[PDB]
Amino acid sequence: SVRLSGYCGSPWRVIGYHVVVWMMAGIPLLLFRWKPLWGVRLRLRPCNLAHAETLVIEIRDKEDSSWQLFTVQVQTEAIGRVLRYYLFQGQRYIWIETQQAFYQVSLLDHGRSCDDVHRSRHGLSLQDQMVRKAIYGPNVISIPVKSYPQLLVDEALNPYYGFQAFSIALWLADHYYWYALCIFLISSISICLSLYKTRKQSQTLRDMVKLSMRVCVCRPGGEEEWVDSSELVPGDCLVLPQEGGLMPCDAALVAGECMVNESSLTGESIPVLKTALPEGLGPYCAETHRRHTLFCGTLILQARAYVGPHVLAVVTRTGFCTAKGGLVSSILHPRPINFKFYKHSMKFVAALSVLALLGTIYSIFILYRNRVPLNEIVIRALDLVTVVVPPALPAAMTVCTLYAQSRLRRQGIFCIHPLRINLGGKLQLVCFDKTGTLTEDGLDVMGVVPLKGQAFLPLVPEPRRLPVGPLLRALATCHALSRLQDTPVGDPMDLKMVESTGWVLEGTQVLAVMRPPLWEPPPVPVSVLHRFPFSSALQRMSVVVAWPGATQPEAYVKGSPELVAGLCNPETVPTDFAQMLQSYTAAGYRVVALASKPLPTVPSLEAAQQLTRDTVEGDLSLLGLLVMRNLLKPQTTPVIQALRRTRIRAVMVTGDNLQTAVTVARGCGMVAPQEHLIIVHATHPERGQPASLEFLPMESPSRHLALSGPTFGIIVKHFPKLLPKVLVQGTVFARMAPEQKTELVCELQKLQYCVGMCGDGANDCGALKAADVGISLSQAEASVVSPFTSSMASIECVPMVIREGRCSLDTSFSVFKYMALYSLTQFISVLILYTINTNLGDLQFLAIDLVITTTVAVLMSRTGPALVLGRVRPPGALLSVPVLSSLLLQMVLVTGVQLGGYFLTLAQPWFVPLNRTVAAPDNLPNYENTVVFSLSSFQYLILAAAVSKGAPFRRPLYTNVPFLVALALLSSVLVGLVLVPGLLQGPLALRNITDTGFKLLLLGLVTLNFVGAFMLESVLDQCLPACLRRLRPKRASKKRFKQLERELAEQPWPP
Ligand SMILES: *[C@@H]1O[C@H](CO)[C@@H](O[C@@H]2O[C@H](CO)[C@@H](O)[C@H](O)[C@H]2NC(C)=O)[C@H](O)[C@H]1NC(C)=O
Ligand code: BEF
Ligand SMILES: [Mg+2]
Repeated sequence: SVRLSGYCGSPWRVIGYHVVVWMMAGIPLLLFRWKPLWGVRLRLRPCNLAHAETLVIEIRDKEDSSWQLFTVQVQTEAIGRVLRYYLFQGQRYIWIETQQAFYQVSLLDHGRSCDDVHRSRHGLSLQDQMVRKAIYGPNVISIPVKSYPQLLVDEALNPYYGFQAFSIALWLADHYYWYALCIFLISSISICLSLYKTRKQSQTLRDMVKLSMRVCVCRPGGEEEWVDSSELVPGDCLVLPQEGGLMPCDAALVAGECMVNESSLTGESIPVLKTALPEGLGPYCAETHRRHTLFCGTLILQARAYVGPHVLAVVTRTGFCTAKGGLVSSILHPRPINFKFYKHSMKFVAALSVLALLGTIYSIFILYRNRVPLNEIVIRALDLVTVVVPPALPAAMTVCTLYAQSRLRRQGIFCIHPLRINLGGKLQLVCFDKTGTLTEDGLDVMGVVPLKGQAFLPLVPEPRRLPVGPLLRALATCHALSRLQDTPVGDPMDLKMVESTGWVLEGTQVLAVMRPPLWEPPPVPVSVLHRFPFSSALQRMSVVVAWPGATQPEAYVKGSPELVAGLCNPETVPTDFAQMLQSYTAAGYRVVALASKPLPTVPSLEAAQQLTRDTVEGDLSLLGLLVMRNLLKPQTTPVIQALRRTRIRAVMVTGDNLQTAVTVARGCGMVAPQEHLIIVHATHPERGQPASLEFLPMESPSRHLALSGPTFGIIVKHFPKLLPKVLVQGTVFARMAPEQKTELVCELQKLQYCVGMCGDGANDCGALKAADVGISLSQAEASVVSPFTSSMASIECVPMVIREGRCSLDTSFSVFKYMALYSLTQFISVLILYTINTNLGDLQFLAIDLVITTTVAVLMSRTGPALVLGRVRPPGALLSVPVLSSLLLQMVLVTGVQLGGYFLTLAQPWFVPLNRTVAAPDNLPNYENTVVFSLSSFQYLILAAAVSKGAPFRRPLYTNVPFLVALALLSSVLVGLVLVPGLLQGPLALRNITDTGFKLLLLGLVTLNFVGAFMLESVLDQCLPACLRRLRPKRASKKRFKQLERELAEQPWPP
């Protein structure tokens, strides 16, 4: 369905439109452009696809008419005859000239036969390499880093900077130099900050998504160790490192076995066994099989070759085509951030432009009736447009976020993109990773069972509360420990077990001498007669152990429960061993087994110690079992309950097993004991029968759902109507692929849920960018992509960023309300003066613009977040009855007092009118200017104090002493100005008033409007929402998640 079109034109015609916009640089274009789509469509000069140096791709969703617009450069390269390559949306769409056909990177994706992959065990020197490299492109992730000119162009293409620049020109023209310099300086430094941040962001990501590992190849001639880095071709075969080898390219393993750490994919420290592709004739690609594939970014811990000379793999995916490349494409090209407040602030500024344009018509007529010069009419009419749309408005709202950023830093949460703190305020749902976020990134021994009798014994809770005997020794001598500088090294679970015991690790074959903690209530510090390894097939290690007791030594063994019991004799094995095994596995806890065979072998003799491995691992007694598991964290259980009390929904998005995810979720408090969990599983589609959504009730001592990654896939692909019902009710998503996690967050925010994500890192990076609020608990990798970063490795950050966000959103509303009110009060005063051939003089505008507004705007933004989180959430709607009625009624009182002041001044018998002939600036002192200025001066001070509500989301206003001190000092200067004959009246060009009565009446009008303003906010706060409930009590939200919740409450989904 993509709309792909070719392009060419006359060079003079392209230069002509370059004269129209490229000379302009676009900044006038958008100043004259609502949106570029109309311009974009045919700005470019069209042709056939071949002629096209740039190809317009307009991708349509047929169902929703989602006609997204793109324009993409044509790559021309010679293999030996030029082939046409198009780098669309990152990925390579390859055009064959002969068939006039666009083809994707899935060139051979179909017909990747299991046997065919097996056949390609050797790759040709040049004749395959060069052509394959040309067709598929190079094996590296090449993110282009944008130049400061290109960045400056697109940042400066924002319309508000263009309005600020126009504003700067009119200020410069009308001699308003001081304030203009402040506006210019604030603008310029914000642009510099923005460009630096955007470059730095790209620079670290480009650095981070790069790997320079010198590697071998399997060309039949060419097998040179470290032959190349990025030169790998998708078809090529490779030899692996024997130990500790990071995988550069996604490749199927042709022969040998491997043990690999899939940290990138599963978020697991444990290894995964990898086996050779099993020989088959069908279209048996490694992708679908998913056991015979080494995915890119993963570490090979151990490589082993037995059936051939060395381990062998064939490449499958390279560069942007690999899954890691999919994640890089996911973090790039990001979905635009859509918020109600942000659009509504722009819409309110649009309404101000209409009101300003209407204002200019009144200004132009009244100035012509006033009979001013032609030049004056253009300057003063445009000046009024700059008053109605306040040019410092963006800078004001930044001050709110700038304070919160600093507060968060002191608590230890580090924040790039300060504006995103506000998004925190509106979070309804927060997603959480399990391993490293909510569950401690490590396995700890829950306990061991003794097996004193033939039947199993009750479990021992604490290994530190040790009983001396064969179990004590079995823990001591069952170890795979290496040597570092007074430090243990090897399998972390085995390393943990040696610490659990309290033992210390320091004959001709004796290694790693084993000692007690040296506390006494017979400690018998033990030695190892022989040691036999943990082979992947074996699933077990047998360690023969000699005590200093003058007794013949016995073999003590550790392994998997199945294998250990299978090798153990059935008389020794318990009857319910399998049932206990089943209980711990199904419960999700790890099951490991300890067993022993007495050895007729002589002490200290190498010959006697040496045996056949299977001879040593022959017929054994079951010594007992060991159980280890993740322990949640200290702070996890508290926070999740507080999130539940707040009614901010909690979702577990993990890469682990479903059964494990359930038990952590139950312990965590994602699902309460009274609450009911339903397992939802759906099979793959068949020609014979459709894919069946099998819903299973899960019994246990707000009914919600549990998914697997495959099941989630089957719901999105084969049940699109039901997916909404699953997303609004699902609480635990298990075995989720790194891409699938981002698609969950994308589909959640499609339903009009605001979405946050908490992440350990490297599996969740895609989501951390994709989510509205992304908090990385790692200092590594995730930090680069994540909007926010924490140092505490805890869910504890989420409460703090919620609280700060709620406060900052409330502060941002108040600062907007004030700046809008400030705009309109100056518009009311300047209109009333303009009719009389007067205007608020220069340095009277400056005082208002700098010392009153910038002080109160930057001191009302200081208020800290409220101590307790509450069920009620801040409003999102800047275009709402509550805000608009507040602005309207406050402005009616503002207008009323100012007009009341004027007509009162006119009435008094000492009153004298002005010249009304010479210009508004030339009449420097006048009673009308003095009374308008004096009354207006206080109203800016008053409004700032009233609009700040404080308590439910922020600290109490009476706590914020500097704002009250600043208000008091500014109140003292303004009351001083009117009451005293002014030393400062000379600078501001005011007229001192003899009549104390009239001065006290003018204070009378001010003190009235203070009480009026402070009351009316309280009246609307306590009445207007209640009065709305009377008008409509059943106003259901357009938010789709709310509608689906209402629907589910009426008709419940499969009960
Ligand atoms: C407003 O100011 C103007 C300018 O000072 C006044 O007009 C001047 O009046 C004096 C007489 O004292 C003449 O010498 C000037 O020639 C006049 N100038 C102009 C430009 O006409 C005007 O009288 C003042 N308005 C009022 C009501 O007194
Ligand atoms: F490592 Be997490 F549980 F996806
Ligand atoms: Mg994890």
